Amino acid sequence: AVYFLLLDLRAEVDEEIAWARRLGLDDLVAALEAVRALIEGALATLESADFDYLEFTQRLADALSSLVRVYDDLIARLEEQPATTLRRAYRILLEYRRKEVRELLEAVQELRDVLETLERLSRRLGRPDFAGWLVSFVLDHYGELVAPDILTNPAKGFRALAHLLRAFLYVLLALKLRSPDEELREEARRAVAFLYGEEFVKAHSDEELAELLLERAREAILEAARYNSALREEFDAAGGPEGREAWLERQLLRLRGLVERFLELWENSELRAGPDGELVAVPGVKGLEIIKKLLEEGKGVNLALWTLGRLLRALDLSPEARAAYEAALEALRRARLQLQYVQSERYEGSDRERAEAIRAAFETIRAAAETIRAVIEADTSLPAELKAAYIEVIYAYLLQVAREVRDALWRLAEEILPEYIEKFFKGSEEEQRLTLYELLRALGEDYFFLDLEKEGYSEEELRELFRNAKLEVINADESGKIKLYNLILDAKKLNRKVLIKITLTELSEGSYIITIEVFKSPDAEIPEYEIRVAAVGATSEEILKYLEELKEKAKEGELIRELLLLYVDRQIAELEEKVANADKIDPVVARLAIEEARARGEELTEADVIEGTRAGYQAALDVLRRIKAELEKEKSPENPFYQFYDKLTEKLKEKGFVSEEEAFEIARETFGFPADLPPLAAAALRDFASTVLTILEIFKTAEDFSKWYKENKEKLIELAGLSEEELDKIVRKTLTLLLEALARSVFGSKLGRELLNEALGTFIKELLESFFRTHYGLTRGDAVIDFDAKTGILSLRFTPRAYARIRVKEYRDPSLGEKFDNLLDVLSSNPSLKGQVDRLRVSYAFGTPVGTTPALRDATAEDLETDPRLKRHRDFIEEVENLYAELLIRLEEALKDEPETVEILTEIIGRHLKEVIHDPDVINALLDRRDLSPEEFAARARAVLDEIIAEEKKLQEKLLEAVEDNPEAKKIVEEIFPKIIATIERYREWPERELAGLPL
Repeated sequence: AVYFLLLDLRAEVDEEIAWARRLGLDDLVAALEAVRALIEGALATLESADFDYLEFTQRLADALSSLVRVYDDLIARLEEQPATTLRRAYRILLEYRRKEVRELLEAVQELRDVLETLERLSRRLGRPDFAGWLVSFVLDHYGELVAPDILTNPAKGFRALAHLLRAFLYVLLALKLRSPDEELREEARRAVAFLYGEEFVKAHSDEELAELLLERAREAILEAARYNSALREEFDAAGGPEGREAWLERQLLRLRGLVERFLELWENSELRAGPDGELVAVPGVKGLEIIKKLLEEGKGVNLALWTLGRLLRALDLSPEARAAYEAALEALRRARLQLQYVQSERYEGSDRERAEAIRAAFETIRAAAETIRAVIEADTSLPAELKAAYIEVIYAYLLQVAREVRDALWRLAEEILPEYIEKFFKGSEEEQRLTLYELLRALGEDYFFLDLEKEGYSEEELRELFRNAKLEVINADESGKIKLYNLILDAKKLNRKVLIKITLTELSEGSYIITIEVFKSPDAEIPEYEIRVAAVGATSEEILKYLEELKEKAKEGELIRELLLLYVDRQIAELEEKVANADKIDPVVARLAIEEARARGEELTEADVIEGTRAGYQAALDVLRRIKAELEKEKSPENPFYQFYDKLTEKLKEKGFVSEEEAFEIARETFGFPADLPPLAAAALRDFASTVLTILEIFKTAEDFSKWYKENKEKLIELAGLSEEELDKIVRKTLTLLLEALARSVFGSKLGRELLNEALGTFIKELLESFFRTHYGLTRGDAVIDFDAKTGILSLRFTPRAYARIRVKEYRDPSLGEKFDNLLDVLSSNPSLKGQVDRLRVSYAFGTPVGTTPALRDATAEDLETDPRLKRHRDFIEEVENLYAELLIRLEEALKDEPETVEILTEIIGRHLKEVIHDPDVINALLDRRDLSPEEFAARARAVLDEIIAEEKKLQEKLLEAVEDNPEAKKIVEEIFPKIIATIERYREWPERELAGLPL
């Protein structure tokens, strides 16, 4: 985000102020405090009720420019006046920091230029607010792509955003040129004339202009792919000019669809007179419907907040009401940022405080939303339909916030539950109902509460309704291990009943397993609401025994049968719901289908396409119902499903890894389906096979984890630096996630795979973080772990100071490296962690992300011992790093009287290592050689090595000038640096003929 970037800038300014105070420069603390004030002003303008993109970028650019000027003044004061060793070391560090800040400022200025161009273009056309809507739409549809870069490397994110905005504008103009409407063509012609001049537009036809603008869009998309990490990885994953052209065509098609949707949204908005007479645009019914559909899918928060702000600025109200609404919007934005803060890793409080803060933030958001709702309802200047659309948008936003809060509270359920568990086992019937109500409130079933509150039910009415509900307890067995409680909640106005089932499996005294299931109706078998499973106060051994018992019980095929029946019933209900809306076909979707059908050169009416789609849907529904009827049949040796399941189990036992395609082929062969089936039936069969495979893999993973943990508990305790409680807690979290995945697999294979990968990644991440924090004493923020659940990719980062300190400690004692290798081997002994462990091994060995280098994507931990070139590169890096570690230790010994000086030297050398050697360009040049002649590759490698030598010489000159006063430091530098130069030259001067590895 931008909040964390501004926080980091403010922290850097504070450190700068402290260092300035230390050295005695009291004449620049005023300028540094002014810079801090500017940064605080930017932080405040994020959270305001009149947030503007151009103004915010201008403020950020001004703050960065002021910081650069202050760095210039500090450096000038440092050289021009007499100085000592500490001052010159701080001088070099200041130069590095100023370089970084200047690069970030250049990126921000580029983004500001793009926004200014859009602003001027919108202003000339006479239709203001165009830039705001365009930027909000682009942000909504590309935040998930841009935000990670801003988190890691802000300049790349800013440049990618600018290029994507340019591409969006060009595609929009190209589409507007070819519109049949004359006014739209005239407006697009005016825009093109403004962009390129009267002469360029007066000598070209419309189709030529459209093609030129589409080519410009292609160039902008290519630039964005160049400057964006995810897009670059996707671009390199294709390979071949044909694949690249296909990728560009798909990108253009997606962008064209987005631009058509934006045009549909924009063409409905109309001008309404503002308080000062300025013409301001507010969306119609269809625009708000589009925004609500976006909000129901997890997007559209930017567009909704901008819509509310524009409604604020487009209404005439009394001063008190307008002030209240503005304050409500300010509080909404502030509490949103606070919630993102508390859910992050920067929070340092305990679990109870975290849950309390989450609840308080949600309460503030809800109160602000209620105030906005009351302000909207009080005004009577709008028709009923628009008001209803606005209230529905607010409802959707609050529902999304409620879902996030509920997920966080269910994550903290392990700490929330035990008090309510004891009270619920230690109470009477009325006390049981009170405990159930309070437990449901604490876990935040705010989605269901909001669904109740849609009709306007009050809190007191809800409390009375819950107090008058009917509760009955069922004893499954005489031993009383499993207890089932059924609760009925009825709605008088909606004429609906809600069923809640809670199962309490009492493993022992103080250990329980809770499964909370909510049904839309008691007569409906499919749970519309999710099924949640949590473990409270149960040790790892008890959970593992429970999992083994569950697998044994499901071996006979009952639980799997019920799960598959639930999944099939949900699929059938979804298909019926989709079919029932055949008369409500979206005109845009129908137009797209017609265009795609007619693009093949065949003049075919829509009737044939509709008939084909209906036949495909009918075939899919028929085969799904055939499968459902087959499942409901009694168990028999002649049942094909049992034979298919047995064959799949045997294949998993023997091989251990069967792809979804192979399972689908086996299912088709067993059922004998024709090869020329419609795509929908094949897709449904593939989904069924994927779900079965996912459940079988979950069971196999549980068994393997049980075995491996039972064998390596002691080794994990010894190596990870964990006590019994810590490792027990980690394993409890992993096994609870596994149980939740097994229970939620009925929603599809995607969710099950996501949750399984999340569990394994969390386990590995916690183990690694504990190992680093224990054996190196690093601060909690020095070593960070980034994990993506969607792709299952695990990374590693180190701050330059932490990296240099790690290298120094490892040089002082190799036992830390031996311990890390032993821990990685022990983790890799698990069959279910081998791939991630190998990828992490490669990433740690090279220090750069695997995605950035396509050559290392397929490399495993074994490949580092087979390819001579890879081992040569690794040895080069190891030798250089050892040389710098030796230099750092020698300089620390020679300057034992100045801890600050050695600290700053450590920072300098860490930054040098990060910037010069570990940049991905060198690795790409020296490893990636696809479709290049040998002479050009050799010349490029020699150029890179010469650049490295030049940078090393420059650093040598800087350091030698820095410590000219101290003799011992001079001798140490003169002894060490020529060794690095000679090593790099020897690596360069040695011919690469033998390292090529070409067979004779």
